[PDB]
Amino acid sequence: PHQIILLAHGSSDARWCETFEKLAEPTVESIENAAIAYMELAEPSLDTIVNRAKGQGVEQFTVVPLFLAAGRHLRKDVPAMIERLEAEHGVTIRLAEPIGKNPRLGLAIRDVVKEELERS
Amino acid sequence: QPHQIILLAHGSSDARWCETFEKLAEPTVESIENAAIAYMELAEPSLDTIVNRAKGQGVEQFTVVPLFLAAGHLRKDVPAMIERLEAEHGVTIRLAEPIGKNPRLGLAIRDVVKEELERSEH
Repeated sequence: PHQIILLAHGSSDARWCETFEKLAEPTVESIENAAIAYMELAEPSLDTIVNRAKGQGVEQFTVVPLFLAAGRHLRKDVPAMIERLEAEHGVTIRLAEPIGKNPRLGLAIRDVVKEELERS
Repeated sequence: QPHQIILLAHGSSDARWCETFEKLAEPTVESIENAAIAYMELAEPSLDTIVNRAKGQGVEQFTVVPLFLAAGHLRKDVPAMIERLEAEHGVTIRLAEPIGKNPRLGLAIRDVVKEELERSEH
């Protein structure tokens, strides 16, 4: 049917990857077959997730970027990567906006701030 | 009593980048007293400008909340900036964990992913 993929900047720093794995955990636990993938440096790549899903019958995807913001390079490169994946694997991928554009993140930040004030 | 929150982002000359962070900060800065966004570099206001301003208004106690999903490098640079600002301005600045360490962010992300799934699967 359809699969949702959380796309993070990868890293060779194990601490970075562990932080993102925990960030993705509530989604991965809650939503059927949701997965995190990394643009570079860490496994799994988007290709890896897409190849595995396709083997299981999935040709429709939604990519949710786990980015607070996207600069000029990300704005060009992520959609180019999506087109490349679509063409290579013969699948359809909707690129959602980065999570940093969603008002829920601003609200979460306020909640975190309130927690930090209670500590301070 | 009174405690200044500084939401700390990387800056950029990229307008869209800075706009996104300003919007991320906006519910906090409009909803609670003595809260401001500052940028580590390349954009204003800098951390020094925010500290200088809160200090010029009598604020002596600060907490920096990094607007980062995960820390880099930035593990070294920010503590050294905080030590310098504390000495230069005679203030106390706590460095909080980056927002990405907070379980609240993982839940928010799930909530966004549910909205996107509905959008794609309806």
